[PDB]
Amino acid sequence: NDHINLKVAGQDGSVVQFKIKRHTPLSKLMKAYCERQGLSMRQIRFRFDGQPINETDTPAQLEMEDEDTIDVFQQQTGG
Amino acid sequence: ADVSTFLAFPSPEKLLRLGPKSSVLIAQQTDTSDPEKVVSAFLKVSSVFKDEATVRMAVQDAVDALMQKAFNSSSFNSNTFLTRLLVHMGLLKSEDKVKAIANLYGPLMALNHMVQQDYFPKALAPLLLAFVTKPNSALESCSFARHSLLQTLYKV
Amino acid sequence: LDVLIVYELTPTVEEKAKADTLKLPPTFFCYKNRPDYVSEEEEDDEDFETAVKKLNGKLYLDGSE
Amino acid sequence: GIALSRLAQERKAWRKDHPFGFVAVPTKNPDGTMNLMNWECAIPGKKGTPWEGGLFKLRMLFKDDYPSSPPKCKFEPPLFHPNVYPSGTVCLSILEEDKDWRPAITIKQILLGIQELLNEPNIQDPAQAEAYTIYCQNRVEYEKRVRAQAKKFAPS
Repeated sequence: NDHINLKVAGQDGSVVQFKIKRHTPLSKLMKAYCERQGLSMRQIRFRFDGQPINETDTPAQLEMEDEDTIDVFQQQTGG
Repeated sequence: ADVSTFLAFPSPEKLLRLGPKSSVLIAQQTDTSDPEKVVSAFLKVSSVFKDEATVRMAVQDAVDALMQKAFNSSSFNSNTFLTRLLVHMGLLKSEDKVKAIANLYGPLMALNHMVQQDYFPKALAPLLLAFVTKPNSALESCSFARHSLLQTLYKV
Repeated sequence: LDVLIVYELTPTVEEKAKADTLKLPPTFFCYKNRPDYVSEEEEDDEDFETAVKKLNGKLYLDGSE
Repeated sequence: GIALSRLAQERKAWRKDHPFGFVAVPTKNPDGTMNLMNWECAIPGKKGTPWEGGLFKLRMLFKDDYPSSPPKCKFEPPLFHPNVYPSGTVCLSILEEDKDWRPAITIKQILLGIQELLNEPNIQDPAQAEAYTIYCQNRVEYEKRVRAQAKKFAPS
């Protein structure tokens, strides 16, 4: 409820920094990241601390901090 | 020739009408150093299978003639053969586009016989086991052929 | 108020135009804005095996770099 | 009409900035110029997986339509893995123009993707029988084989 800066670092090299309230679920930031970048939330996945992030999860609940980076990954499957 | 028309357009009748020499005749007529050309022949012979005995035993004997000449050839790669077989039966994806054959009954029953044979490398068995057990529409289409072959394969 | 974008890494008009022309990500050429960047001379004579040798068998970072 | 022009920029970029442990080098044309449509590549196995320590050579082949169409990627020599064809060809959705490929996907991402694929097979659709069989039969034996292969392609 004070603010953190979270960076979202894409596989394409882009970085988008969000100011987000610590008690706000990340589903909000995920949606805004997809809207900004023009992707779909099922077409990619979000990871912090190498662990996959739920929509439900909260930065404090995930024990985040300022300048803590979230990594995005392009979905892919072998065939 | 007589064989070349039977291979080009397989029918169960044309198999008998080759005569009692048909096993050798077809085995002779094919390149047994080529896994794919062996696969093409195996399926053509397979396609005419009926469980009526004089067609059955005639397919089984052409298969045994074809495979024994193939499996004893040093220029013949057994693993490449099985791979191309699974490709042509539409159980395994390939880089090349292949003709989908609708009914797997004959090929299944043929395989069921041929797996029992002593010329058959026991090494190719669990590969087969893995792709027959694996979900497929045309394998579900003949469940009894599929099941019979599976139980033969567990015995190996 | 809920979430806000304060910062995005963004290229100049020129860099983005070059990326766009080649269908590359916008931030592709931003390596040229690194303080290390030498505006380098060199032609590429270096073959695959040399590049492999130049690794010295070390495939991962140890944090000591 | 952007293929050679883009590839040239990707090779420039790669020299300044590329993922640690990875190699991407265009081959040479007869006249000594770089052939930007044919690159020799090396992917390290992911750390903390049975792939760790291996440096796996991959050939990346482009065409005029790049980047409307992705390169074809071929492991040389072919690798034991459910999604690698016997030819060495890698089969991955982002390498498929009709599914996950986007022109904005770079050679870096392709190489990072092929890496991700190594320890995350899709076994519903194997490109090869051999590795599908072992994986599904005995998973511990599967990883044992992977560890062995990684050791064999460990550098020097």
